[PDB]
Amino acid sequence: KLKEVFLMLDNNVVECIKEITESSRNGKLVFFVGAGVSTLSDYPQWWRLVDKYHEELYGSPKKGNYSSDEYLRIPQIFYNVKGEMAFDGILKDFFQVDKPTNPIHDKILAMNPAHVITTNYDNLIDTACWKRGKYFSVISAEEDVANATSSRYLLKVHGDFRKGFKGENVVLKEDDYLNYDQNYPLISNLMKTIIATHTIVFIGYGLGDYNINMLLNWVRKLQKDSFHKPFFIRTDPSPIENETLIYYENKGLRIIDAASLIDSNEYDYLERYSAVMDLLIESQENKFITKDDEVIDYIYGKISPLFALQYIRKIDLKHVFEYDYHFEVNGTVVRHKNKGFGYMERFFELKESCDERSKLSKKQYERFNALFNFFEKNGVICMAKDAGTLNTSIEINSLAYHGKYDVMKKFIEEQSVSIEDDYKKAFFLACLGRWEESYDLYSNIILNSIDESNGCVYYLSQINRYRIYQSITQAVTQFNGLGLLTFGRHYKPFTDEFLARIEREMTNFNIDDLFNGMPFEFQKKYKILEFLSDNQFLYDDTVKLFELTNKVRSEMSEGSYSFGMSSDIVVLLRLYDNLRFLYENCLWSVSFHEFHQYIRNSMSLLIEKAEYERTRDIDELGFSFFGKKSGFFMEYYDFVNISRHFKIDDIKNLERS
Amino acid sequence: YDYHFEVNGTVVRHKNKGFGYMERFFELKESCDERSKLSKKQYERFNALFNFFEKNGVICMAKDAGTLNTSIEINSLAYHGKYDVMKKFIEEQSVSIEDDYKKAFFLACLGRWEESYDLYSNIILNSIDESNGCVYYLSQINRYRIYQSITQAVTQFNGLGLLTFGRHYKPFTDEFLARIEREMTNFNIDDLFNGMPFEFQKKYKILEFLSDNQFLYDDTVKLFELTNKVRSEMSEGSYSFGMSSDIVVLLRLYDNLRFLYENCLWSVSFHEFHQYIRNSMSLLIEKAEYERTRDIDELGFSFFGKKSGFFMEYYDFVNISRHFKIDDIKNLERSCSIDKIRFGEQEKIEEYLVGIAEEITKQFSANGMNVVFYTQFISEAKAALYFAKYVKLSEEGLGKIVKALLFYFPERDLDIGKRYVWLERLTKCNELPKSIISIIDDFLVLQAEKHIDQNYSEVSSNGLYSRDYGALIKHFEKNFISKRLSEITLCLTQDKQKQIDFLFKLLPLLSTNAKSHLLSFKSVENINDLMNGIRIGLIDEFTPEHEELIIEYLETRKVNYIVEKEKGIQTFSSNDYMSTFGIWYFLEEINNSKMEEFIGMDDQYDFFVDPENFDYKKFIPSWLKNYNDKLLGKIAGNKHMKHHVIEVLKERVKNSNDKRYLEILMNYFI
Amino acid sequence: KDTGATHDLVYHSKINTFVWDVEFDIVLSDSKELNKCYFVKCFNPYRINGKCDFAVSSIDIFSEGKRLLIENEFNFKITKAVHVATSKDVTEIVLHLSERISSPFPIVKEVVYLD
Repeated sequence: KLKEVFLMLDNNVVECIKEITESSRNGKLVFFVGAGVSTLSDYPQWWRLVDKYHEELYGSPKKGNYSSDEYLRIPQIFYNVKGEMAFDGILKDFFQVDKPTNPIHDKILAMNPAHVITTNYDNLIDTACWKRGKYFSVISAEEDVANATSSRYLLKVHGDFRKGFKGENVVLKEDDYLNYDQNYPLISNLMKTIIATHTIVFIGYGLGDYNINMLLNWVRKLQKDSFHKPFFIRTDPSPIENETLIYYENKGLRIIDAASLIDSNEYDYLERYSAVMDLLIESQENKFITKDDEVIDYIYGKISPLFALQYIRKIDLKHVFEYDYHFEVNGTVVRHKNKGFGYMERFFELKESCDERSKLSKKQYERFNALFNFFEKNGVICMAKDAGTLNTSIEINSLAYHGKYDVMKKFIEEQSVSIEDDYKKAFFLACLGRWEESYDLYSNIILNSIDESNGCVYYLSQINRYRIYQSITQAVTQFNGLGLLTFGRHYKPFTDEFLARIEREMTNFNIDDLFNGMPFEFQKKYKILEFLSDNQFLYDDTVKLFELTNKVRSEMSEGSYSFGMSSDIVVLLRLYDNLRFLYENCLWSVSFHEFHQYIRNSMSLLIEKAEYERTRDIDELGFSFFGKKSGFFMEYYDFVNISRHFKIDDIKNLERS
Repeated sequence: YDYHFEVNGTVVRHKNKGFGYMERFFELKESCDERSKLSKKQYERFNALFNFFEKNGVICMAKDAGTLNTSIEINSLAYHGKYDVMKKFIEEQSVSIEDDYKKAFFLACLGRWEESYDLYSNIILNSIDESNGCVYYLSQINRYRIYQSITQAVTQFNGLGLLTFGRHYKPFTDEFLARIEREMTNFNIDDLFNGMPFEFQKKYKILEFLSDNQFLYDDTVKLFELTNKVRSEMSEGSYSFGMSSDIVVLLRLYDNLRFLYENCLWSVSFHEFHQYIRNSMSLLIEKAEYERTRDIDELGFSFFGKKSGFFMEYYDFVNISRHFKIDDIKNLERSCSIDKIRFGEQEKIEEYLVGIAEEITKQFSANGMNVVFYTQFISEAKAALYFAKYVKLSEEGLGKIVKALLFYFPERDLDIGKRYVWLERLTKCNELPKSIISIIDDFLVLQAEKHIDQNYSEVSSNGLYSRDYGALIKHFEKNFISKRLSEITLCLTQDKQKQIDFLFKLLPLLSTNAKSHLLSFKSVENINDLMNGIRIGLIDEFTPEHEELIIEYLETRKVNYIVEKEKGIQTFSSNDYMSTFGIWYFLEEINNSKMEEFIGMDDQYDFFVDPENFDYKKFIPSWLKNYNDKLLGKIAGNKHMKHHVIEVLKERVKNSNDKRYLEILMNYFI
Repeated sequence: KDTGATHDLVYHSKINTFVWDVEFDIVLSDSKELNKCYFVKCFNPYRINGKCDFAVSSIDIFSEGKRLLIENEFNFKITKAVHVATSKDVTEIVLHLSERISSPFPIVKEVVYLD
């Protein structure tokens, strides 16, 4: 059945489910629950009470049929002529009962709503939230809006019975309905604002209800096409007629009819409630990749924001795709924790064959070209099973890595034309002997990046300027205390006025909250930049190096010599990925002491293993022609890495061993 | 960030622009009259704060510091492995929700995970109403963690458990594994803190990190300080105030450990914590070794010659036992001189080891057995008994440990050979007394009785069998006779061939009549029988007739060798019988002289029979890689061959740079 | 010479042996036949022994998946070797390496270092 339901969903139903699930993911979803859901669990319907009142008011029992106004009028007449304590007596007699929850409540909670809005006065959803473990602030009276313990609400618009079974806590007659806007100003305001700034799904109401139509009249006078159309989940025995469908859709609604989706009997209400509640919504929380163009579109939606950066570490890609795959330092992709369509396998298959690419539609071949260029520049090749002869290369284009001071002087002298140039220039000044000129330029870039952008240069400028401030302050500590002896003179590199201003500005800054204050779109588009504000960026690489060290050293103690590829090629590949990423993205982390300690321990292990394998060409080779050839030799990049990150004692330690 | 609180227990100012409330508090603590000045309610609050700070171990200001001491102490039945006291506590009737919290932790630690999940759910139901936000939050976290552990355990058992266990085990039913999956659908730990009341988010921000995917990244990245090399040449002790990195790292580890165990948090059981403990301990021990070596070099060998830069104690012992594997311990041993590192507080360690022994006995003597509990009780037990070689034990405790090791440790995790290795390690620091000899004798008797059945056959992973227990017994007691095994022999009959062999392997332990009767059941008629007997059957002396077989074989091979010279063809060879005879002569076991005539066929034979005339250009250095300690000592003693071996060893160590040749050179020949 | 099956070969120098995952068929003394056998070597320099025992390492022979016990003089003549990849380059490689190395049992499946 369920497969058939997913298959019979028209384009509109699929789009509606897409939007609902995406909004649930973003944390902006809300449910408007009616009375049908509360009748699924047995609970005295209002009409029943309307009968009793009638039987009490006129001696006769119920006759014929009741109109819409009679429901709100007969209780009113009974209140008027008999009194208040009889109304309350009947209310208490009928409503003081305990009833169990039902699966629909559990499913609704499983959807992870942000708030909840309901027109029921029973506490079924309260017990549901109390069992599921969710915490909501219950609002059922005017005094509860001001003193709210949390930031998420369970909003009973018409009241409840948490302060007694009197008729003043609820809204159940015509007088209460007429004077609503005057007795409930704050609750009405709160409901309206929540509707304005959230995605709303109706459940268990049924069109033609007083509340749905009252709110459709507000949306016509209180809106200028500046709102998002609510959704509706209709559960009626027979399918909705087309005329009513168009009339209500034109009137600000998006209907989803469960009767059309699946077939059932007249009185199988729970069946149709479940067939559309969550049996379709949660199960459809996965993607919908089934075509050769949706693959490109999805991968583009994920990779496009990273065109702002120059390079991406391969390990970090594991976070971009949410653990759907493994990306290896040698350039191979390996499936992991993905149960849906394999879109990386499809992408590489399309890469190999030209005809499959020709099958792509217009405006989608250029997105493939962009993704292909990105993956080629970053060094991603293919899936692991189809691996060829993987090669190793090094190329860092940073002018600062190569120590070309005069060219950076010239570059800083020249005029800039974009904020990218100023970003690079601020990196340079700092790499030259200027903390005062780079600080000012970072603050200036932070000023001028107000214009529409990704928010990437802004965030990275903030991080870099905080780091430069830290560097300035530590020098002063060793300038007016140790510098007085190092040179024999009180070197005053920065004025007291400057050091005072920078301290006043950087007094409230907390790098711990810099990413949490960013717009939510940036946080869901650049979550790999979050690790650039702490010691979490070098955690996976140090845990790996601490392990490969214990492994290589145990083999050198045993006296074993393998004839395959080195066991420390991963140490070399990770080291050069970290260097390219930090220097090509102009980050001041390249100056930190923990990064210098990481590069020193990685380079020491490689040279020690190279000495062990040089002398083995006499033990194995000397006893038998059979032997090996692969090795490690110094080149430009290795010389400059040792010269910038090792102390003379560190070099002497390796020269004795 | 108004102050720095340092692991030492001293506090300092930090970016505080205002009144020194902390300095004033310490001043009030110092003087009683100033406290008398305060009001009454504030006096009660001062008492409460005094208790709190003393319990957490905050002493005084840094300038007002002194020779502050430090000692670790963890109050937890779970840290010390008091399984019976924990079970008794579980069985009682609760009085609070805090008791339920502790009890659900104890349930998690004993492998009963459905009870833990249910009790956490009940606590969650009650605590939201009881307005215990802290317990509510921590119970949510702990229940999610238990769910994760259950989920991974099910996959592990259904993937590989059925093979190693030999039978598919089902710790959790299908109804439970369906219900929990239904309850924990789309649940996200990431929004748990943000969804709490804002008073909670203000008072208990320090608990936010308990809801992250990974913590302990700054702790790991701070381990790079123990790997510095410049410090030995020139070190400032810049860490804190005159404290080396060692102390800071160790006290940080103790804080982490105490916080996680004393607050009953189930993250102590995950892979990240275990890895962090391993990395910290390994790097600390390595640094101590490095310092000792450099000190010995710079100053006299007499200066720190056997000095131990690392002093171990009870908490270090339990930490290594609980968090290391056997391969990790083997690396820390070949890396450094653990035999040079001394252990302290040996009575508490003995208590811990006897506790391990009795829990093993209860676990496997009784028919009932918990699966997840066994798998989380088998690694630590093995590590503790392996690392029990460096401690000194009393006789009764040694006997309990040895009985548990030999009789109740499952064969699936310790076979015959690994049992022998474990046992033999314990005699290095405690000379074998009579009681353990009797226990080993009982074990041998039981294993002999197992062999009445035909199908039985011992299985070992390193070629060690009962013969080795027999040899070990006799190593410390030259004169020993097993009366039970002797009477086993005296009741023996011909058709019991398997027992014939088994008891042949144990000949020295039998009595005179026993061995006479046994040797009546086998005889030697040819050279192949002779070698089979010497290998298995323990032929001690070469009877005059036995040497005649050797010469007859040698003359036959001489004739075949002449015919081979005629052939000029030799297909292949498998084992040399001649070289063994040559060595036996060189060791003075064969006393005949005829075989000297049969010379010039095989190089090794000549090398071992006539060293003086041997053409040493035919020596193959790799021969030296097969000989054992006794043979190498003998070779070193002899004069005709000492200097040639010196030369070849010196030529190999120069060119190849091989360490086995270097050790052979430096241990025997010089 | 070049093959994908030589990426698992390891050389152990303490005992001058090759460790490789292969299976052997062996005709012994030209009269006995055995299939799917292999060897396991243990390095043990301090073993409680007598004057008959003067070796540092002990070898165990396995036939099929079951321990083998042979009392007859163990003449050994390789006839076929197989790798997990099943390639036949191993059959030629084995003879070459065995000829090069002088130690008995040049290629084994596992090495156990007991000290």
